[PDB]
Amino acid sequence: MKKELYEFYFMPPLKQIEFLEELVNNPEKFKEFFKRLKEEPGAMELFLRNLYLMHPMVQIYFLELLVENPELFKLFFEYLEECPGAMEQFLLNLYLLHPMVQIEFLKLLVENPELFRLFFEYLKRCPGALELFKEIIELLDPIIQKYLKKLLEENPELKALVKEV
Amino acid sequence: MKKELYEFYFMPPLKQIEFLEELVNNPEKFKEFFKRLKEEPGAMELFLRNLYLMHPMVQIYFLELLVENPELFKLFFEYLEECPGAMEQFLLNLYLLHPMVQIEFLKLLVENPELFRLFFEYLKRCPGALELFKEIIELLDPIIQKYLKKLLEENPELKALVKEV
Amino acid sequence: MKKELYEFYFMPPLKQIEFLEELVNNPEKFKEFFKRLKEEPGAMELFLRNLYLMHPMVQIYFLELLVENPELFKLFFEYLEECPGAMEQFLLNLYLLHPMVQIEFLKLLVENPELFRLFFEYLKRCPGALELFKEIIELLDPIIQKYLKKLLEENPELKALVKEV
Amino acid sequence: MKKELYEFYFMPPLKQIEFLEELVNNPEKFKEFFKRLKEEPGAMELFLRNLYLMHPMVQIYFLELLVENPELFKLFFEYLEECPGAMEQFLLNLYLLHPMVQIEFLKLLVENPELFRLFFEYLKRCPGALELFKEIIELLDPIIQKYLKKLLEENPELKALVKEV
Repeated sequence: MKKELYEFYFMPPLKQIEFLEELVNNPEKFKEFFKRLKEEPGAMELFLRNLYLMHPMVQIYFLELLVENPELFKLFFEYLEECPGAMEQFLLNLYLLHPMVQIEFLKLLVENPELFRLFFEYLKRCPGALELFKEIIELLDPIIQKYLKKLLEENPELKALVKEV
Repeated sequence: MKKELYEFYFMPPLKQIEFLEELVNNPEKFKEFFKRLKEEPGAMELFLRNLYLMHPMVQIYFLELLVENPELFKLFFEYLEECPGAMEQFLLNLYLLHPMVQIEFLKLLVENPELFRLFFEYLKRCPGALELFKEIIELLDPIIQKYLKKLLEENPELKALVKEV
Repeated sequence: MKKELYEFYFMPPLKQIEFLEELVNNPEKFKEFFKRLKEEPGAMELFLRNLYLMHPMVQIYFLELLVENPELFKLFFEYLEECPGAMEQFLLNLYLLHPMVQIEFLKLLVENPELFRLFFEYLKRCPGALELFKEIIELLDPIIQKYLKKLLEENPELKALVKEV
Repeated sequence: MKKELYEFYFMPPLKQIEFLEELVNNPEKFKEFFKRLKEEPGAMELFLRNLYLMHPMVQIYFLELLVENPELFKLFFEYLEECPGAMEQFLLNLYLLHPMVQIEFLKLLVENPELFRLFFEYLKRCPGALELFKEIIELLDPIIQKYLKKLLEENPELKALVKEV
């Protein structure tokens, strides 16, 4: 186990892009790889620790593969919702992503409103995350905060979800 | 199409300098390469994402090519005048350039006053944007701001342009 | 002598992890390597300067070896305690670690209470260093300060131990 | 000429360390190399622009050669004092050096008080400038400012030397 997740993380980015472009295009390999990450104790938090430390373009290429293959995004965020603490590990890496990555994540959700709402329901069903999530937004810089407001109200129903919390 | 721009972006910097140098040394290749970026849906925002995430020295070498080869700078900021989200996307990635890169970009424009004024007109001829440009001065470190001030005061005309708004 | 520590620092990170994964799995090599670093004049400062500048995953992985091999963690902070000024250089690089590394370091100590208290003793034992540790903990992002309190409060004894100082 | 400084800057760090460890051990090569940088129009500001963007350990290893070969440090701060902008191109990169590098630079001068005095006089002999040095130390982290004050207290003569301006 452990040597695989470091071997992956220390490949050159082109090989990691190729590895993920194989994996999340084949549901039969995706499903069982996330079984491997939960069969070894805590190993899903070692895969996510390695993930958030990647070159930021590989992180956006990964979220671009999931959001555009949404038959696997709802399942992926079911693993991190079922496993306690992993949702808090997500947000406390999301706050630290270099801001182009936060912008591309935000675009990818507001441009696919089903996958925004489904993600936003998991922040209720993993308990107590919303006060931290509101604080993440509140600690962003004034440029990103202004731009996210101007971007979000391109769909005022998602503005209402953001007001409902 | 898109995998070419990833392949390009993941090359070692010397290959990208060599590619961008051979590209903009040939106006007949420059024009059509941007037609390829503009005809594929949305793809120019994916090339520009890959640009702002480059090694900082390749970003200055690229601007150092255009401004000192300016018969292609006049065309380049025409493409970003055409596409209404792209000028917003430029400034809100400019603010996230390294302070040494912002300093060198400002030197590069103020030392070529025609190409300063042309860029400054595009901020008015594109919708909105100009209040982002002002705040993206005002949000910088006090040392950077004093330096960029003591730089621009060399030209009372370019001082008049920035102070007219 | 000095060339070994630069050659090591400039190897690709997999070779460094291989080198450390051998070294602190062999106590007969561990004690010899650190004796060479204490004996050559100032070389223990040059190994630690090269350590805090590493790729953040090699830094996490190194602490992940020591804390789980505590028969060597005991010795390691004995060497720094027997080299006055090194405990200053420790904290004054810890404050500059990437937040994901500080978070994992804290996690590794509170999940191994003996090795938290052992570390905490040397903050008294190196003359007056404790005040710099308290001050550094006050100088972190406000959501990370609350996250470290929420994490530490999982053990009320160690929660008491940081409050009784 | 100009392409040499990019070919150099894009070599792997071991080659740059080798190239510099050859150069500032041979005064006959050192004076010639900087004469080329002085003669080609603006090229010394292109070398310094490439220098301050280096991997931070190469920046320290370079100053660690000069200060310990001070018979070449005296000449080096003729060049950067003679071009009237170049001293500002030091300080407006020095404020942007990573904090561990600024600490190791400061330590390296405080351990050689005559080379500290030599550098400090060149700030006054280059036009104006000294108020930027006072501002730079006032803008560092509170931990760094406190630590540099306690580090400089190791030499009361240099405490007087920084107080007398």
